[PDB]
Amino acid sequence: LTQPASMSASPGQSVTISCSGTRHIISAWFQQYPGKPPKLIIFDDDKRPSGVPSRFSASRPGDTASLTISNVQPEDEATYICNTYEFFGGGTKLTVLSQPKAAPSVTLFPPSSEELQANKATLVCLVSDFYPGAVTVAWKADGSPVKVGVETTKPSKQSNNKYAASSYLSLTPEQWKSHRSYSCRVTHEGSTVEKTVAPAEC
Amino acid sequence: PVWKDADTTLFCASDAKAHETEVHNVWATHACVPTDPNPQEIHLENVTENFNMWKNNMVEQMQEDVISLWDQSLQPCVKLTGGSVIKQACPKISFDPIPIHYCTPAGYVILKCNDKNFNGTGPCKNVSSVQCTHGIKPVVSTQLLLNGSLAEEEIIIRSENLTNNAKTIIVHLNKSVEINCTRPSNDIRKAYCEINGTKWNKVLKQVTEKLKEHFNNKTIIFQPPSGGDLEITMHSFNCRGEFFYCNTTQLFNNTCIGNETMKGCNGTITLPCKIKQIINMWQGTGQAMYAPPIDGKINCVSNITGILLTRDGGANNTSNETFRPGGGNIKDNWRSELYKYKVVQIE
Amino acid sequence: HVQLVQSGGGVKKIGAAVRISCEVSGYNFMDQFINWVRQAPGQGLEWMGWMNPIYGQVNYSWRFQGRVTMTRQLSQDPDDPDWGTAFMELRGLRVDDTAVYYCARGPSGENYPFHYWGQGVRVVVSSPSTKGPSVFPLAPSTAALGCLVKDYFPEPVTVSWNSGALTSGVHTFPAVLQSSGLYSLSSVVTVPSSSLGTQTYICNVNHKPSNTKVDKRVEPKSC
Ligand SMILES: *[C@@H]1O[C@H](CO)[C@@H](O)[C@H](O)[C@H]1NC(C)=O
Ligand SMILES: *[C@@H]1O[C@H](CO)[C@@H](O)[C@H](O)[C@H]1NC(C)=O
Ligand SMILES: *[C@@H]1O[C@H](CO)[C@@H](O)[C@H](O)[C@H]1NC(C)=O
Ligand SMILES: *[C@@H]1O[C@H](CO)[C@@H](O)[C@H](O)[C@H]1NC(C)=O
Ligand SMILES: *[C@@H]1O[C@H](CO)[C@@H](O)[C@H](O)[C@H]1NC(C)=O
Ligand SMILES: *[C@@H]1O[C@H](CO)[C@@H](O)[C@H](O)[C@H]1NC(C)=O
Ligand SMILES: *[C@@H]1O[C@H](CO)[C@@H](O)[C@H](O)[C@H]1NC(C)=O
Ligand SMILES: *[C@@H]1O[C@H](CO)[C@@H](O)[C@H](O)[C@H]1NC(C)=O
Ligand SMILES: *[C@@H]1O[C@H](CO)[C@@H](O)[C@H](O)[C@H]1NC(C)=O
Ligand SMILES: *[C@@H]1O[C@H](CO)[C@@H](O)[C@H](O)[C@H]1NC(C)=O
Ligand SMILES: *[C@@H]1O[C@H](CO)[C@@H](O)[C@H](O)[C@H]1NC(C)=O
Repeated sequence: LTQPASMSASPGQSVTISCSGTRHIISAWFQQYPGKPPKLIIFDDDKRPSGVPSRFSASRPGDTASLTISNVQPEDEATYICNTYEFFGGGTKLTVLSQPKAAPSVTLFPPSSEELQANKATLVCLVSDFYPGAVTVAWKADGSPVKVGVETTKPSKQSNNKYAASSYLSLTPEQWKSHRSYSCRVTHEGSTVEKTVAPAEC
Repeated sequence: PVWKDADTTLFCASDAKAHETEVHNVWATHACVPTDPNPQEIHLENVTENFNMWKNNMVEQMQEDVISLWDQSLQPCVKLTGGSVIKQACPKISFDPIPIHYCTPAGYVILKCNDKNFNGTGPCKNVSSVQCTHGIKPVVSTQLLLNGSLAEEEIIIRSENLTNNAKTIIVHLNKSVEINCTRPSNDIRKAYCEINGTKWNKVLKQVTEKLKEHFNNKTIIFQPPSGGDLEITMHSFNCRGEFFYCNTTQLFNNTCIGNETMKGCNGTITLPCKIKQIINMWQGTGQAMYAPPIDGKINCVSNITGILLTRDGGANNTSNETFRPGGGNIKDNWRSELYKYKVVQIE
Repeated sequence: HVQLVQSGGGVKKIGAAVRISCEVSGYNFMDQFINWVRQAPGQGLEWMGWMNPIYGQVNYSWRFQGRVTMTRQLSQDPDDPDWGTAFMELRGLRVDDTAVYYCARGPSGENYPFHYWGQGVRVVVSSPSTKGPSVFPLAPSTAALGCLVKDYFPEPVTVSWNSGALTSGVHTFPAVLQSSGLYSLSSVVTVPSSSLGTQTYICNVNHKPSNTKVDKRVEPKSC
């Protein structure tokens, strides 16, 4: 079961989350607020439980299950999860737009010379002031992806109701001084911003 | 001449001997009527019905009967269930299950599915009406169905939903496999079960190919139970009043059921067993302490006719399905024989 | 009604075992399987296994086989036999085991889908010893400069700029928990590029549990 990592809508609109896979299994839907347990909102393909708004509907003709939210309200800002038996989707974060969308500001810091003198190296990629709070962060060395040594935080709410995140890439000085370039790529709402640093320092 | 699906309290019939000391005979003498001397099965001309072995009240009713039978017949020396410590006489008894027929009262009948490849769930084409089921032995066991019926033609896989990992799987073999368990005369609690490894491994290969049919030709792997009480992690059964607990790891040796064949897996499979005196009560969360075994050879030869299995699940990023012996509870044993029958009301 | 109340979460050391309890009420404990589902922060729901209260039969996902164990405490007193408590134990904890763990059950008679959920308990797996942070400057190439606070335990650390004189455009990001069990964070301030070299910028980092007080000057460096 795969669903988009996030989704966006304005109040009064109708939105639809789609989950592929499902292997033609009955499937259910869950709504989950940050810091709370998930709550079932759809079971047996299209049945709600009591106390679930009638604006929620769902259908699964075959491989693809779909949840449709009509007359979107700000209370619908939450993560919606498709489920088949023990398998859950990645979860789609539905953001009800309460402010204009803001591109992420990305700052890439190379490892400091004082840390390099300590036989350590860390590359710091800060991401700030992006709305909605849905960002993917990737690391690249020269032209090849880098996955090891990467520690990335979950987006967290800022003061201005935008979002922030950070990503650290830990390397040895030997690896750091053996590549021409190092890049941090931040994707937000289908648009990617890339920052880069080269060991040739200035 | 129509009917509706309904549940009613059944009554049992048997060939019990009122003069026999055997405990099943004793219970059936007072709890059952003599077997129908003139049973009348009539074909329902061109009738298709809907059976569901996994939702059938005859199974629960048989379960309550076996609970009554065991509580009446098996007397432990000590019972420790809750805050209760009760001590009573514990003579060893004559224990050998006998077949029991289940019958509907007036106004009800039993529909029987006569399809040779009925899997227990869905529509049946060859429907007949009877007043009593055939005689079914109430064999209590785990991981392995013993002394039961066989599938007519092919190995049958029975499950409410094979894709639901919480639904247990009944494998209905078409060829019986002998399991011969012995506590030799002259440790008094050590025993063993002997199985023909050639015959069993060939049957297991057939079971593996049958499961392959249902799981998109995925690789079928067997593993021991992942945990639980000893009654379900071991093949536990009653032999002549003694509670045998046997280790079945050698019954699911994947390396002997491969297409490459060979390996020294064609000899006798010997399962180590222990005769236990402390048994967890099945009625309600308890412990029962019985007396040590009687002297001499304690032997039981049984027909392995079915396999209870549980599939792992959580797979996703894997290309194989893993199965472990065991089931959900003991009602599966009765489902394995009552899959053909279903009670309906005539009005 | 049907209630599932959880206990036994918190901070654990790398290695070690954690035990979580799910006390159930409102129904016969024997009649419903108990499932365990964990959720790492900002990730999806992951099923770990189920446990049948009849004989303790369990079913574990391959990700947790040989590391998880699900047991049950059944009711003893006959005037309250519907009561039951399920337990989950996860041994050999690593940092990537940090998650919120739920117990769940389905509708009456079935196991799926999970209609009822427990409140969930949080488990963090981190370092076994308190460690002081290392502070490094992040020099400017606008003009965003900062300080990197690296490999400290436990939380929190306080970061100020110029002893509280600098408060505009300051952003101290939430810390990250690395696989070493140590935390690390950063603090960046955006100051006019014309003040570089004219006004000094110093970050003041405090870590009370290790009594670490670091004042580090962030210089732009030649090139
Ligand atoms: C088995 O599962 C399938 C797939 O979800 C579903 O269509 C079917 O109704 C289920 N059958 C039973 C008997 O639960
Ligand atoms: C079944 O049997 C009847 C006679 O009882 C026959 O006339 C009929 O064609 C058959 N088929 C159906 C669907 O009734
Ligand atoms: C239906 O069952 C009856 C009763 O044994 C049998 O004579 C008949 O051949 C069966 N028909 C089929 C198609 O299985
Ligand atoms: C038992 O069934 C299997 C397939 O499930 C089949 O290949 C085999 O021939 C059957 N055995 C007999 C003796 O009919
Ligand atoms: C049993 O047969 C029915 C009818 O064809 C089918 O829907 C169901 O999936 C089968 N179940 C198994 C376990 O083979
Ligand atoms: C065991 O199965 C065989 C067929 O393989 C059958 O002839 C025999 O009667 C069965 N024995 C018992 C005790 O049911
Ligand atoms: C069962 O095993 C015992 C001990 O090996 C042996 O004496 C006996 O003949 C066996 N019974 C059968 C029916 O093979
Ligand atoms: C075991 O079974 C095989 C295959 O069925 C048969 O040829 C062999 O004689 C049996 N061995 C014994 C010792 O009964
Ligand atoms: C069952 O046998 C295996 C070896 O075949 C052994 O490792 C295992 O411990 C045994 N089971 C128990 C519960 O002792
Ligand atoms: C399976 O059988 C082979 C060959 O006899 C034996 O070497 C091996 O130990 C067995 N497998 C297990 C897991 O015990
Ligand atoms: C199966 O039946 C035979 C006699 O037919 C008996 O000796 C044996 O003990 C029975 N098995 C069980 C487990 O009751």
